Amino acid sequence: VRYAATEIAPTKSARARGSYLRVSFKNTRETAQAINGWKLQRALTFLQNVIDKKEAVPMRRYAGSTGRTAQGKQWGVSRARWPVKSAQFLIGLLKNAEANADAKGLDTGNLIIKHIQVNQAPKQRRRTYRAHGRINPYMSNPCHIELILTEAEESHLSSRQRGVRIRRALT
Amino acid sequence: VAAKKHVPIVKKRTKRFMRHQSDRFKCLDSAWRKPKGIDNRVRRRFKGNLAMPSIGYGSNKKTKHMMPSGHKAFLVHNVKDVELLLMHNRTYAAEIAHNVSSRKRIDIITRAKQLGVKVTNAKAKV
Amino acid sequence: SSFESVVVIDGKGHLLGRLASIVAKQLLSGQKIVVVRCEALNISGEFFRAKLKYHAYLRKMTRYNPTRGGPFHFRAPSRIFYKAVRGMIPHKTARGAAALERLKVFEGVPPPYDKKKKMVVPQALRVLRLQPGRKYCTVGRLSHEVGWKYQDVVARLEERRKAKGAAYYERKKLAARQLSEAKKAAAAKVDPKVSEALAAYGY
Amino acid sequence: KRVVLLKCLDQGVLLVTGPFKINGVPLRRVNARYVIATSVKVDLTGVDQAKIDEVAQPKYFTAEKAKEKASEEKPQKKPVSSTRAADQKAIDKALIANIKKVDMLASYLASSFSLRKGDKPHLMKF
Amino acid sequence: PSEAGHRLYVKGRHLSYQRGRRNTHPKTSLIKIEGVDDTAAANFYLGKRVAYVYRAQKEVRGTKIRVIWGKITRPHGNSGVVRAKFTHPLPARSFGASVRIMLYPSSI
RNA sequence: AAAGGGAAGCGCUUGUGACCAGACUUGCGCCCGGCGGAUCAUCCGGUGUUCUCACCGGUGCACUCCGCCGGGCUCAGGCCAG
RNA sequence: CCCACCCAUACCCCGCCCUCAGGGUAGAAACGAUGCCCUGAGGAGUAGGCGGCCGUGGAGGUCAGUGACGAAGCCUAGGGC
RNA sequence: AACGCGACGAUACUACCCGCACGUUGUAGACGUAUAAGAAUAGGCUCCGGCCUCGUAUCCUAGCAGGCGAUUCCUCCGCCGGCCUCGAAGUGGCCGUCGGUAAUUCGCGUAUUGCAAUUUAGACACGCGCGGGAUCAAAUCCUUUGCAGACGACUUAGAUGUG
Repeated sequence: VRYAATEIAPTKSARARGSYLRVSFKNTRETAQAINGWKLQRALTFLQNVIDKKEAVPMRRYAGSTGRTAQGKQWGVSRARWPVKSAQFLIGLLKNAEANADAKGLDTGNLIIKHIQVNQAPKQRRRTYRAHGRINPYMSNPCHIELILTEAEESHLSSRQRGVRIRRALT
Repeated sequence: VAAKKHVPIVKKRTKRFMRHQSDRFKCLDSAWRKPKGIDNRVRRRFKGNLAMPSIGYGSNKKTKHMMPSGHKAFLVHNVKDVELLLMHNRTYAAEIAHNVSSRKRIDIITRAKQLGVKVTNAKAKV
Repeated sequence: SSFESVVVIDGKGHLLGRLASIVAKQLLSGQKIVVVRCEALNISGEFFRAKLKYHAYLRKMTRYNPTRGGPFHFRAPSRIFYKAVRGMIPHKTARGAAALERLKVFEGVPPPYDKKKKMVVPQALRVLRLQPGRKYCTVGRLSHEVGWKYQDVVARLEERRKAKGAAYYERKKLAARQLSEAKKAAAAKVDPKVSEALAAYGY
Repeated sequence: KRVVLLKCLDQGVLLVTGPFKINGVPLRRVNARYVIATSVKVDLTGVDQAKIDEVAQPKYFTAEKAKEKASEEKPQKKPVSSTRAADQKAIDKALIANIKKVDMLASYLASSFSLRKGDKPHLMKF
Repeated sequence: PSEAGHRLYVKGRHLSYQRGRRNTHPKTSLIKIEGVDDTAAANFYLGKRVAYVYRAQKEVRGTKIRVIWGKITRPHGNSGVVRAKFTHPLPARSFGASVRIMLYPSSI
């Protein structure tokens, strides 16, 4: 399997992956953008607070006609939510990555989430019944999640220009 | 070797002719198409619009099909093909075909260095 | 044609349209222009004609929402001059904005422009353009009648500035006199060959 | 800088000197299109026209150019040859001898030209 | 020490390109030279070299300063505005920028 | 990586930043010196031809030819320019 | 009324491209003669008419054609015509 | 004015201030980027003699991009300290110290950047550095309040107390 971040070597980094997970792609993307670039323990604590309704994930792109809250001031926005399902899935993946890092022997407390990417999985094709004998799609939009934790860490001058450099060097 | 003496190679136009609305639709290729509508502004030649190719853009017959080095490309597939440029190392440059294997490429490059004829992309597959 | 770092123009005795055209040409050419004392600026014609023009300008406003898009009526003389300048400049272009940022207009002469040399524009002076007998009005008077509140404050600030300028005037007169007797006393000790050569050359 | 013309060479080239003890300009070549001719004419009774002909002779300034550049490549001042030094002295001895007769001409030729505000070169007389 | 300047050029301002009311030809530029007001005054500066000097971001060959060169071709109008032809047309951001008109090639 | 004060996209022309394709690395011709060889020209016999021209073997023996190595000289060589 | 100035694809000169026209080229040391050399004029275009080339699938001949030391395909702010 | 402005309080740090040390740091664009009366124009200015189309003027302007040493001069400029002074968007006057200074003359150097190639030279702001001087703070989430409220937002209270 190939990750999107092929530049990161696996010698001193940990990775976790999850495919065809029945969790909302938009909410998972917002949660990943919330926890991107963070320390692992801080990210785990923040996701537990998102479950416990204490810290909110700001709604940045997928945020049309959403609610406003006082907890978005920690991000500098007004719209923020609590995707607890995406939070649970991401704690599962982050604990898997922490376990893989302990298996590799890396220092757990010095790991940051260098890479995290959420992509659109193949959709679940349910149907719903409407008025006038019509049937519309009632599809689910799953996502593929991957994440990587890393340890925190005068030529061709002219003759005249040569002359002026020599003269100001002398004087 | 060096190319023979020639007139200065002049290009009347260096920008490619784009199809109208090819920048606005991805179903339209950038290859040139003549607008045939009766009220199309490009066809009616309003100012500020796309120009059309015409015979006034044609380059000089003395510099026709010539690279800026002064050579004309000759596509080559084998040693017997590069031997055909024994007389034209001052005006013709061999261009190796894309599907020629590496050993044959090395043999053609060696023979072309012997003949003194320029190979355009001799740094390939090295 | 002389290039300066910045040109300060006293607004007194100038004509609005001609001065605005001249300074707009200078700004678009690249000359930095500061105009002071816009309260003493002049507009030709009788004063009720300018009152007609400004009240007709007051009639215009966006009907559905006067807080956006409408003609915003700046009552200050300097802002009226700025509107006249801006109407002669492509202000919706980047070049027009970059020219308009080179202009400053004020009421009275605020410091430190009070201690800087002020130019006058002969092509826009009333005494050099208007025929005698023709009426004229004051932009400051028009502004005061249409709602500019700061006529008297500018008046008393200009009064105190004129008092300080008068004090600087007797200092400058004293310096001019003592320079005159300095030159007269030094004239005895000038080498005669130096005197004759300088007189021959023109000083 | 302000120099004195010795003689006019071929193809727009002029041969000038400072003199070297007045402003620091040695025997040098300039171009006639890159100079402004003034109304001051230094009198040349006493200068040696044989050495003027020798310095006006071609290959005088460029015979050892390659050797000097190869020798030059802590910075050090390039050595001026004894021929150039003796020729400069032989030209300029009579030059300062004639210049010091005219008052403050040495200060003029030591002073460098500069433009002030209000100096209009289409109205300035040189 | 010396308290003098070192300017051996004459200043100018770059106005615009050769243009009509709508169409604009950047192949020829319009300049005011400092202190010229007449066609006779501008006739001196015909054929003089002209240099426009600007600054860049990168360091190439020991300089962050680039120069575009040209020459004065012909007078324009009656107010001493001159036409200049360069090796590369001037940037349109340089409307109002200062330019250096040389005293060479001289016919004095 | 970049732009955004009620559209973007497009043509000409510069400029800015990033990234690249060519060309050049010396050749040609003499004058010397040092090498290494006799594929020099004539004559003879045979062979094939365009029926007067070439090849092969005897053929050179060093002021003749063919390559190499050091210099020197002449010429032509990329871009921007005066 | 007078003077000067600004500019269109309009006119003059020059280069280039195409079309058309008018010419030359074998006891051939002689040519993609279906070629080359010289000169002049013109260049918008719907319905419409005509000519030359580019590309796609397959067949005969040929290139003693290319190819697992990589064919076809696809990606490419990388280039040349 | 959510891209107008002012005053005040507290300001932890990699924050603040001072010195120099420079920017492959940025600027609608330095090259002497010099120059303050007010007022009238069928009237003004003054030294009180007279003067006024004219700024075509005044200041400054010479030296390795401006050196070194004398002769000579007490002229000009700049940094600091003191006393005053400057509120229209605040800065100048005097004194004192120090440093530089062709107004006159002379002596040694200038070359070689090769016959032009911006003359890389200034200001503001920004950043990385040292060596020092000064200071140990707030806001938000959370709980609570109902003078408020769709949610945000607003009025409150949470650190020893009249909680």
